[PDB]
Order: sequence, then C-alpha cells, then structure tokens
Amino acid sequence: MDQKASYFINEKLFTEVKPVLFTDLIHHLKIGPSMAKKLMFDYYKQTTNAKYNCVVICCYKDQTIKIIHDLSNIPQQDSIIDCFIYAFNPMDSFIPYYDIIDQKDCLTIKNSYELKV
Amino acid sequence: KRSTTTLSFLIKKLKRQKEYQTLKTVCRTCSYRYTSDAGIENDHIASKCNSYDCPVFYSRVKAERYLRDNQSVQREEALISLN
Amino acid sequence: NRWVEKWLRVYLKCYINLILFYRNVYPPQSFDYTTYQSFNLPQFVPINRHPALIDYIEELILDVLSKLTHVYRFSICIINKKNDLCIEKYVLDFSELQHVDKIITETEVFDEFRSSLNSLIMHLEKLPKVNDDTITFEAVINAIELELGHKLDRNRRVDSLEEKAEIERDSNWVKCQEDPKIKLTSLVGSDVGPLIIHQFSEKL
Amino acid sequence: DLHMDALLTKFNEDRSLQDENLSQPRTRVRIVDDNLYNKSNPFQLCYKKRSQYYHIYQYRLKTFRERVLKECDKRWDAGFTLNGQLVLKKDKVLDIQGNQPCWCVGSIYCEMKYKPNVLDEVINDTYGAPDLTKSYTDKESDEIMLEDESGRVLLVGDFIRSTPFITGVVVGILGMEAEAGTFQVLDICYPTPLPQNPFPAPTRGKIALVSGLNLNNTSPDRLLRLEILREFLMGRINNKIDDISLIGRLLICGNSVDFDIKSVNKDELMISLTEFSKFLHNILPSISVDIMPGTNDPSDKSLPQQPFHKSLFDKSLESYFNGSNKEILNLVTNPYEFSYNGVDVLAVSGKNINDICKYVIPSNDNFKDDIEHRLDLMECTMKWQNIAPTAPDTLWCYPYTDKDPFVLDKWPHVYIVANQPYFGTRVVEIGGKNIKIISVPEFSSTGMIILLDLETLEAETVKIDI
Ligand code: SF4
Repeated sequence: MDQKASYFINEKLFTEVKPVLFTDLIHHLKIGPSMAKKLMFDYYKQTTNAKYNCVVICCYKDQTIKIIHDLSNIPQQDSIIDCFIYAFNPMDSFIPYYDIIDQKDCLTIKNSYELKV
Repeated sequence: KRSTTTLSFLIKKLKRQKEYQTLKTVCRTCSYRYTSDAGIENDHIASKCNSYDCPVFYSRVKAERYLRDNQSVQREEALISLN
Repeated sequence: NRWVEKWLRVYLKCYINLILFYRNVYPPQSFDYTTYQSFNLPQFVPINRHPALIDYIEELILDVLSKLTHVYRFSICIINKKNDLCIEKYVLDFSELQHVDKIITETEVFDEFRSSLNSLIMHLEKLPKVNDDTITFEAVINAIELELGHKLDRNRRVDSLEEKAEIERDSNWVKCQEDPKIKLTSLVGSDVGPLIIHQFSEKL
Repeated sequence: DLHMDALLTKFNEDRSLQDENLSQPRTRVRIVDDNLYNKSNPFQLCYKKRSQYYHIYQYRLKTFRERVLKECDKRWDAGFTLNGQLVLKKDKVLDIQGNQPCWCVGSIYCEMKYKPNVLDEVINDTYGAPDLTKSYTDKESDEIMLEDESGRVLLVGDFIRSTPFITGVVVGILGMEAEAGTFQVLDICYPTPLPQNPFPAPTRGKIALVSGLNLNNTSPDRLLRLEILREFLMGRINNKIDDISLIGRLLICGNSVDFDIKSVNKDELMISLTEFSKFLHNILPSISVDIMPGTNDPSDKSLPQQPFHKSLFDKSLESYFNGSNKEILNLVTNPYEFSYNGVDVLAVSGKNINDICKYVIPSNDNFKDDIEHRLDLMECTMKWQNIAPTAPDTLWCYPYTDKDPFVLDKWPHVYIVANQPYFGTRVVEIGGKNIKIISVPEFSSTGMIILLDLETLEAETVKIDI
C-alpha cells in the first residue's frame, strides 16, 4: 500500500531497533513475496535521510544465492537472474532473530498433506 | 513431554559410550603390536588382555561394568518418557 | 526477586561485555560471539573468554545485584590512563526499577533486552574507533541510603561464605563525588512490567 | 558492469506481481514413502536388549564366501580354459602350487595402520595411553595376503595394486604361481549381483539433500544460511513457483547440531534444539521434512542410530508428533531405505566411509584425500555388499542375531553418503545393475544442497553464500 508498509518499516527500524525482513512484510500485510520485494524497493527510494544498512542478495544462474558484501565488484553480472533487497539493517552486524510464526494464510506453497488433529 | 531430564540422560550415556569407544580404540592399537591386524579378531584378542599393571585395563573394565549397570533401567525410563 | 535477578544479571553481563568489546577496552581477538555463557543470552553477544575478566565481571554484577535495594544508578566510566580523566560514561538508570514486592514470560523480557542492546550497539557503532595500548574502564554507582567500608569495625568474625561475601562486598567500594562539552544521548531501555530500566550515554 | 542501484532499479521496477493470488496457493508435488508402515525396518533395534563381534564376523564370512563361490562357479565353471591350459579349482590356500592357473576364495589381509591424528586424539583422552607410535614403529609393510582358513599367500602383480582393499573382504583371486609362495593376480571375483527393484518408468518431483547443519551456539552465520535455505525452499527467494513446487520433500542427513559431548550441559543443547524446532515449525507447513541422526547429533555413537525421540523439540511441534501426522514429519533410523515414489534410495550419514578414511593403508599406490578416492571407496562398498567394512570402528555390540542388516540384501536405486568433505556423483555398473552414488557435503562450510530428480536421477546443486 506504500503507506502501511512504510510506517511499519519505520517503526521496526527506529522505535524498536531491529532489522526488518521482507518476510516480515509478507507476514504483516498478507502479501506475496514479489509485492513485498517491490514495497522494499519503494521504501529504498524516497530515503533522503538514510540511517540504515541495506542487505541485498542476488540469484545467479544454476540456482546460486549470494549475499553482496563488496558492493563494488559483483562477479558474473551477466548471469544474474534476480536481485532484490533482503533486509534493512540499522546496525553493522546483521545477526537477525527468529521466532515462532503462524503462517495461517500467508503461505504461497503448501504441502499436499494437511495437519490432522 | 520432558526435554530436561531426558537430555541429561542422553548426555551421560553418550559421554560414557564415547569414553568406552576411546578405551577400546586404545586397547586395539596397543594389541596391534602382537596381532599386526586392524579389522576383526584384533579387538577380540585385545578384549582378553588382563594386565594389572596398566590403568587402561582398569578404566576399560570399569566402563564395561558401567554400560551393563543400572543404566538399563535408565533406558527404560527414557522409553516411557518418550512414548 | 524470583526471576528478576537472573534476567538482570544477564542484561548486565551483555551490557558490560558489549561496552568492553566496542570501545576496545580489551583486544577483539579475546571476544567470541555466543548465546550461552552459563545463561541463555538474548542475542549473540560477544563475551570475553579471559577467566580473570569473567570472574571480575561476575563478581561486580553480583555485588550490584546485592546492593540493588539501595542503588538507583549504575555507570561504567571510560577513563584514560595517560591522565585520570573520564571521556565516556554509560549510565543505566534504576529509578526504583519497579521492584517486585510480591513474574512474566521470559520471551518478552528477552525481546525488550534485544531492543535495548540493539539501541546500544547502534549508538556504539557510530562512535570513533578507540586505540589499544592502555585504555581502561571503571565502575561507578549512585546510591540513596547506604554507607560502605564501615562493616570492619567489629572484627567481623566470619562463620560461612555468605558473611565473608558480605564483608568483602561492603569493603570493595570507595566514596567518590559527582565529578564543559558533555553530550547526553538517551537510549532505549526496557518498558516491561517487572523491569523498568532507562539507558543513558555520555561523551566528551 | 554497473552500480548496485542500477541493477536494483532494473530488476525491482519490472516485478511480475502475477500468479500470486495467495488465496489458492500452489500445491506441492506429492512424494510418498512406501516404507512408512510396510514391515520390518532392518535397522530398527532395541536399546534395552543391548564381545559379540565374533558372531557377526562368522556370519559375514559365511555369507560372503557363499556368494563369492556362487559367482566363481557361474564365471569359472568347469571347462573354462586359459590361454595355455585349463584352470583348476583349489579349496585351500596350500593347494595352489604348480605351473597351472588356479583360483581360490579367501579374505584379504592388509596393514591398515591408524592415522597419527586419531592416535593423538585417543591418547589425549585416556589418561594412561602408552606411546602408540611405538606399536607401529617397532614393526617397521606394503603387501597383501589372502587368508582362507588354511594360510596366506602374497598377492603380487599389477591387477591387485590398482584396487583399494580393506582387511576382511573376501574375493575370488584367479592367478598363477610363478617362482615362490607368492601368487599372481589376473582376475578378481566379487559377490554375485543382488536383485534390484525395477525402475518406475511413468508427474514426478525432486528431493533436497542437505546435511551438516551443525547448529552451534558460537557461529550465527549457520543460522543465517539455514534461514536462507528455509526461505528458498518455500519459494520466497527464487519467485519461480513452477520449479520450487517440484521439490516434494526435504531430507536432513544428520549433523543437525554440533557440540562437544565431553564437556556439555543441557541448557546450550536445549537452545540449539529450540532453534532447530523453530526452523522446523516455520518450514513444516510448506514442505515435508525427514530427519536423520548424525555422528555429533544427540543419538547413539554406533552406526545404527535410532530415531531421536518425541521429546527434544519445542511444544509448538506437539501436533506433528501425535502419530497421525507422519507424512509431513518423520524421524528415522540413521541407515534407511526410502521408497520415494518407488525409487528405493539408501541413505547413510557417512560414518562408515569416515571410519574407513581414518586408516592409512600402505597399499594402492596407483588419490590422496580426494573426491575420486572416496568415490572409489563407496563403489567398493557396493561391490563388497558390505555397508560397514570396518565393523570394530562403526558397528557396536549386538548388531543382530544371525542376520546382519549391514550386509546388503538388495541394491538400491540411489546411494547417498552425507557429511563428506566434497560433493560428487558417479553411476556404477555392477553385474548389469546401475546404482547412483551421491556424496553430500557439509552445510556448515560450503552450504550446498543437492536436488535429486526422481524421474531422471540428476543431481543439481544449490549454493548459498551466507
Ligand atoms: S594392556 Fe593396557 S594398553 Fe595394553 S591393551 Fe590391555 S589395556 Fe590396552
């Protein structure tokens, strides 16, 4: 929506200092991964006051995933099939934290079987 | 559902088993002097050594007795808790 | 004082270790990132592995926890060694701490500790790098109603380890005073029920 | 070739934003295990029942000798003449004496001295271990004998040199005595080929092979790699559901957590298991998970490691452990044969090959710690039909009674050995059958995962930087 997402990212980046992932947007706004990546890219713009570190990862050919560190010399730029922003890090060391997540209706792929109680 | 006591039981049992395995490996390596063999029938020969002048023999027999000790009841307790 | 002591000790350990690591009080090679240091830390906090330093930090934290009933402010001061002057001060407010006269799930406590430590780390990262070769730290507390160093006037015939610990903790502090371009930067503390802690920092 | 901002603008502004309804998510391809409830898991033992190696050795010797005799009778039957004369059958080692070709069956004897690092490791943790190097230096070598209950003969030649051998393995040496009690080697016979299930020709999905998670309380980068793997398997990163939905199952092949059992307590291990349970709970609703015990996992030090427990997992996973939900989560014995849509695959955490590699063998002059050498070792393991050639190292007391499961009874379609230093695949043709050998690398370092196709048996790798 470019408004709720921006407000949530600002809160999670400044009020409670914690790195924010695009999966956080997926779980919060109930949107697909592509929409979350687009919203993250939109928030990357209109950022004249940049007070965070962007963690960007790219998908090479032959199904290879790499985390960009040098940000100056990316090897094999011709083989890149996708490149997006993975997270916004307010600190230098990323080191995120993982908790229990209820993926009730935010799943894009589900296994053929269902949990039986 | 208990992940505290059972975890300690596995810790103790695995430490004991690894100590026993280390003792058996040392005994096999020492018995290689006479056997000059590495596979089976070397550890079998090493298990028949009863030298009272080496502490490794005492440690090995203590570990063997402890494996056959009340730990069988401890294994049964773990089985009941797991189920 | 049921679960408050453990969480407070963990938070103090993380605070002291982070301040030591990020201000180059001790060589960074002696620190390792870990989650367990006899207590499940809220994050991967770099903790020094020098046994003497670990014992010193644990003793200081235990003394502070013992005196918590009368101390309302804990500060770790960074003092140069070429001259005995404080250049950086980190203040940990204890305004009654919302003391448990009579207690909440650990997850929210660790989340609040994570927020506070992340704020501290973010503030520490932008600070200028500190050189090695004899930069040291110091511990100062602000008290309300107490008097230390006066428990050794009765020959203090000890009977158990508790009495010896009390005597050595009473005599391990000295009286100091309150003492330009002081810059005050408030940080994020914990707003959970049992623990109400405010965080401060000083520069120059 | 361009700045990062240029690439970000080029890729993100042209987002598809299609097929992501999120109300009718794409169903993962169905992959089943036919061995979930059939019968008689061969590697499922009883810990309560608990040197017994003599019976195992006798059974192995009898079975292998019978199989090698059957193969030799099939191949070296009466009437088979060599270039010069006819080959004779000799029952004992002392009967091969003359200027005529002959063949006999017996076990192989080698040196197989321990590596110095293993010796140092066991000496430092014994408190009284002697100078074991003296046990190897006093003898002061490079030769192979053939023992068949009547003596030994030196196996000279060139055909015997270009083949790795382990002591206790029986073969069908066929050679000629030349000038002494040394026997030449011309051809070697192995146990007769075992039956194999027919290939299920047909839609079909793939399975992910990952091992060596090594969830530690000191390295947080491994947690990052595990989270990236979790995101990739759910289709959040690749954004191509048409290919991600084909990954039917995820297979962890041991070494989930790494710790020092000599000095360990419950709290840190519990933290690591809670992290593992969080990962499982966050990955279970999207894909099925099969978990294998590892060498450093909290399971038995022996090779037949039983399933972990219903415990040692967070209370959020209690719904999966009620017993009715086994197709989405399954804890299994360390050696197992999954019948993935009719494709029988044999999985080993790699303790057998690792135990073989801790021996220095002053033989096989014509690789040193290379992928080719380990692949040859695995191929020999299939050739000998013995999963664990080094029984005193991998096997424990009382494997079984009169029927050792580690002696192969049916060749699988795909062979997996995990926790190996390097990745490699090789298909071998043994007796008209085809077995695919897969070497799964550790995930802690060079965190590659293997995507195995169940319709064409092709292994493609996915590498994650950090
Ligand atoms: S004597 Fe001591 S060392 Fe030699 S084998 Fe028996 S135990 Fe091992």
